[PDB]
Amino acid sequence: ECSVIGYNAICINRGLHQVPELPAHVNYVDLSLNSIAELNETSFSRLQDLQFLKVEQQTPGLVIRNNTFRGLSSLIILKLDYNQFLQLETGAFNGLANLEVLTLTQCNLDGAVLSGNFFKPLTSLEMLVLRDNNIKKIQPASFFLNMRRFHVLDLTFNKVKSICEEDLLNFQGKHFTLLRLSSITLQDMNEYWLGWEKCGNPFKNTSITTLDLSGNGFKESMAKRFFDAIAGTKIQSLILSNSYNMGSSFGHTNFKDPDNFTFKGLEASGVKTCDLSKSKIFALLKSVFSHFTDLEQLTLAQNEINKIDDNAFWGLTHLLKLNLSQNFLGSIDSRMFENLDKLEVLDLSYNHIRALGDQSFLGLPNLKELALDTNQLKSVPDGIFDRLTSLQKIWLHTNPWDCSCPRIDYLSRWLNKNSQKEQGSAKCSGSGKPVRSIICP
Amino acid sequence: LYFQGACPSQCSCSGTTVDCSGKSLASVPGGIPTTTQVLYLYDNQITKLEPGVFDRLVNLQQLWLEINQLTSLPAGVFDNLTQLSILNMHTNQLKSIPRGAFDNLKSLTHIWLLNNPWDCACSDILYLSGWLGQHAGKEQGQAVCSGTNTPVRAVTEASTSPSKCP
Ligand SMILES: *[C@@H]1O[C@H](CO)[C@@H](O)[C@H](O)[C@H]1NC(C)=O
Ligand SMILES: *[C@@H]1O[C@H](CO)[C@@H](O)[C@H](O)[C@H]1NC(C)=O
Repeated sequence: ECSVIGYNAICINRGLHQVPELPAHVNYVDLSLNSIAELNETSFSRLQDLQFLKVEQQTPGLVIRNNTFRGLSSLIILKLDYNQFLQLETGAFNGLANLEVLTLTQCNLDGAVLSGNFFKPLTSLEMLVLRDNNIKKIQPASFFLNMRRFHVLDLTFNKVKSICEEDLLNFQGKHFTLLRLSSITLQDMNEYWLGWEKCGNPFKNTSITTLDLSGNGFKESMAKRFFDAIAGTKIQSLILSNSYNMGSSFGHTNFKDPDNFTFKGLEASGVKTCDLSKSKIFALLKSVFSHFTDLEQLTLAQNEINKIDDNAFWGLTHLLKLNLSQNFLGSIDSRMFENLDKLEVLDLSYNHIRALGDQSFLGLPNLKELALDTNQLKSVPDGIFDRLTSLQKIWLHTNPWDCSCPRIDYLSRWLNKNSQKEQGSAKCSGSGKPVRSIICP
Repeated sequence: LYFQGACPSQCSCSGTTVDCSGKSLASVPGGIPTTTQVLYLYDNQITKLEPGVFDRLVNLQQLWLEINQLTSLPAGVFDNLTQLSILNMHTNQLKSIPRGAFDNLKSLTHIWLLNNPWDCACSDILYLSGWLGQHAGKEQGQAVCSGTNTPVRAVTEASTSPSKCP
């Protein structure tokens, strides 16, 4: 009943109660959405070698017996997600010394799956996905020290109380390429918690390429204490999107906006990209990003930013890309974008901008891409764009442009001479003709 | 989310080719199938390679690493790629190549090294310059010394010094 096409055997939702007899040369097998109640050593007796095995979402209670995978010396990826009340015997993964990827998402597993000996045989393991289980504390046993190629751990949607130095002791010395700790709440780590000093640095002697901490609230006081706690950790990309508690927002809230102290612990982290999108930041305070001295990309998209104080971008001598889309900016002036001499891409789309100051883009001699579409601009000052000599792409459409003469004379003439750069074409309100085509008498 | 079949979700796979190019990647994806013969990793933001990243990819015939931000290479990173014929590393941030890095690449026929800031004042350059002198026909374009334009192939031991190695 399985569909066999070359080396792939697709057995999704076939009402199977055991591994069927199939040709012995296949290297990809998908057994998802069946009613297999137990896998044992006889389950994969004939399907040797094998590189990719999927058994997701069986009927509740799948049991994986000792030595189930012994002999599968070619197996690289083993996916077992969405098996409710998954029962693993302690030798369930015996023989998988070459496995690199294991996914055990939504299996009602708890912290003992990391502290017990379940994963001790997986000496070549590189990527472990444990999303959406019941792991309340992250306490890897010591054998993780010898998993020399372990570099990806995903614990998203586990109700983790807190992460501390002693918890992660057996991750020390490691370089993670991706450590995804998204939407785990960290409920205990509030400003009043007595455990902060004992907590130490959870990421001690550990470097991380992409640190994903999205969806965790991250009240300003918490971000400050957390990054102070992990001070010195080398992080290339920091993801803090969906921090619903970070900004103080439009309108009376109880939370504070970040300031020049919030991210101080990351001064020596070498962060290259930072994602703070989909939060509730209302004002950019002075030197709030002054500790990101290596940062190359910064997105603040989809916040509630209404105000940008002076020197908000202080210290960003290397910043190349700034995304400010979907906020509530009211007017742009020359002061707002100081300290961004090297900026090349600026996204100001989907805002509420009604005015551009005379010298708004003065300090951006290297600017290549400027998006200003979907705002409320009716006119621009003469010469506002004449010094952007490196400019390659500009968005000005979906604005209620006032195309009266001679007010529109500069913009209409400028857009025509530079017609190859305009993205989406800016249109006059009312007549709808391209601004680039208007020639004032 | 992580895998579309056996292909890493960030990449596109066809036959034995795995295309991870132009996907704003900061690191090499995990779970690349061991049958991969062609691996595209060009035009990303990869700043380092972890030791052994390619150790399992014994079938690789082409490795495209150009247009990244690599600042050094780990020792032994190519040692298991004995079928490798194409190795493209132009437009990166490399200052030297670790001693013996290409020793095992007996099937190599095309190598790109240009547009890197090779640090020829520093004696670490000497493995590469000697290697280029013995395998001149393989290079596409000309790797050149930073700040002097002098091809790497022409480096003499007299011109180098251990003390000029920051
Ligand atoms: C499986 O292997 C472990 C190894 O310690 C052993 O203790 C256990 O009795 C075996 N059988 C079952 C059913 O767990
Ligand atoms: C800015 O962010 C929005 C929201 O994710 C995205 O659609 C857009 O492509 C981004 N633009 C740039 C230039 O980063």
